[PDB]
Amino acid sequence: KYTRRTGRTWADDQATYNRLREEADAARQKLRESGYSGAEYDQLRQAAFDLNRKANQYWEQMLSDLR
Amino acid sequence: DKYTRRTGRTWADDQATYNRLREEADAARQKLRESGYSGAEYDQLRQAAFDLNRKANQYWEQMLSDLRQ
Amino acid sequence: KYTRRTGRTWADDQATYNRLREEADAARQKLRESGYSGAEYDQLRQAAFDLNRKANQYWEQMLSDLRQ
Amino acid sequence: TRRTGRTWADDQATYNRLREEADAARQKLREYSGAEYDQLRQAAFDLNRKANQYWEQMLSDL
Repeated sequence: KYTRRTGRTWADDQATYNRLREEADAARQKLRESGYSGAEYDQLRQAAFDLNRKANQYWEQMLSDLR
Repeated sequence: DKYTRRTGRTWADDQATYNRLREEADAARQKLRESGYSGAEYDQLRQAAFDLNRKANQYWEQMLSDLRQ
Repeated sequence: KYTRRTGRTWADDQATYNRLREEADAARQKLRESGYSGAEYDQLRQAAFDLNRKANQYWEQMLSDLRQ
Repeated sequence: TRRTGRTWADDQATYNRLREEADAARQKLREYSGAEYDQLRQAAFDLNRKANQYWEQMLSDL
């Protein structure tokens, strides 16, 4: 019954989650590298916060679409 | 180095902790998808999955916050 | 005489049996109103069966305990 | 529900009967001679088994 919401199956959505989760973790990983300016570092954190929110929201959307 | 200074924990250890929380949230959602429950019991399993995921998400976000400030 | 044999009054055992009977009946009813499926349906159904057996055996023990 | 044509409500009526008759049978032993008492016990056991089997068949038909 999950398939009804958008036409996609669970497996369709697992590929999106993987994608989104990987990009957020990659963005956080950047802040472990040395060399950036304070301004650059600030922006990278914001980007990591933004991308994690998207990935987490997608996970919670999948959970809620189960009923 | 800076992370361990700020938190008292190593990135490696916190990554392992987060991984355990991630897996437990994921296993709870998988149990819901597998569940023949309905009504209040489905709800409770669903709320449990939500709560565990939030615990895992908040840990990731604290780790991100602890990269400098 | 029932009290001499069992240590319990008939009235007390009737109330004990009534509780076991109601819980058995509530569980079967829960299965009927539930929209459960699969293993969770099988489990609730097994639970209802198990509680009924407990209520049924209590009734049968009270019957056995009526003597002379 | 489709298994005999009767509804749950039809079967509830039967269960009430069987349970009531078995309970009345057991109650007769709360009032006979030796083997006459044993007879009433065997009847009580027989009728309880019928009522229990009927409850379990209603559960299994759900």
